[PDB]
Amino acid sequence: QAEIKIGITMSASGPGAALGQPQSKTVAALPKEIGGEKVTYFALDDESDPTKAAQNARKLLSEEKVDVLIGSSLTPVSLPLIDIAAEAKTPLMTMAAAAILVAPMDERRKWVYKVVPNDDIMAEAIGKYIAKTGAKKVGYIGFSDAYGEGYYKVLAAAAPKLGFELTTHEVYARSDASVTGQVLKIIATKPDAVFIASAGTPAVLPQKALRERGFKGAIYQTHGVATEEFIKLGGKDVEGAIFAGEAFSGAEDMPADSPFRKVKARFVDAYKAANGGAAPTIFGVHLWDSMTLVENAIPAALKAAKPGTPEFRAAIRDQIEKSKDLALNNGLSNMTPDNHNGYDERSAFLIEIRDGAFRLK
Ligand SMILES: O=C(O)C(=O)c1ccccc1
Repeated sequence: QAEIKIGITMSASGPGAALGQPQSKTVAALPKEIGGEKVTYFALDDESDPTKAAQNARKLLSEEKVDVLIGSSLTPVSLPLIDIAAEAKTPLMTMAAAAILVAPMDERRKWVYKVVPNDDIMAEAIGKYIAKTGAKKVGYIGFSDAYGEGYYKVLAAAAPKLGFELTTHEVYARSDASVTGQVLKIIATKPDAVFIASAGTPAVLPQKALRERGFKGAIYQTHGVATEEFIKLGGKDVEGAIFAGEAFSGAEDMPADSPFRKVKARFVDAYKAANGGAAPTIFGVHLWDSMTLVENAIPAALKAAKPGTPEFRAAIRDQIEKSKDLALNNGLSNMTPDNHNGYDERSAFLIEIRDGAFRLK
């Protein structure tokens, strides 16, 4: 009989690498037995490319007949996987951020779960903070994709009532070498602050370009930057950046017995043991937390059916939907039939880069 099989596609190369590489390194830390059954992981790089991710998913689903699919790392790469997983009646744990991946619910997103808090929650929280600082004019640059646009649309809708105006809607593609034209346009609007909607190492470019061209005001980013690689590459230019993000990023500033510190230690300890003592970045935890949900669902699913059958996959899908009051590294998660993300505003923590580390603001 087939053991439990988990397929993973992640953006281990391409402009998503700072997200997918940590995920690739987390695979070796994942549990090799659950509910008394062996678990085998099949991990594939999708190169930050939606076409390759779809190919990976179809191979994992049709050839390996995986019980659960996990991925991808990025929103554009993950979007096509929704239909593929639903058609295959296989749960998909996406590791990307945009709300559209699971919300609003529909007959396909019934098959999809999402541990990273929906970007609209984060956008609302950062918008409120920006308003509180007294900023009245806020520049904007973000990725020309559904991740970036999810930030722009929520900020733009909230701006009027918050009491500031978005002075631009500049965009760039993740691999672009330059954003000089966009940054010059932003600077010409003489804003009080600038918002950047980006992720991974590409997020450094617009912030450095703004600083190099004389912008001295506040710069806000997103939880796409919550990797120490961003701090290292960005240096003094990213000092002081603020974003709305996850408990994981603020955990060192929470009480010692906080559940968030406990769930972080479990991940960090396992990751270090599998990776020669190297500390993980947050993006690996999106794989880890996804597997927490899957692991929690498997024992009940095993009472219903054997691994490798549609009935087992359906039981996993049914069970994750019932998960309640669960502290993940990503926040306090409560799944429902209509909410396959599981978070509210209590999941949004304001993070600041201070002295080269992520801190609670
Ligand atoms: O969703 C994405 O495209 C993305 O860049 C991201 C940002 C933060 C956490 C997970 C994915």
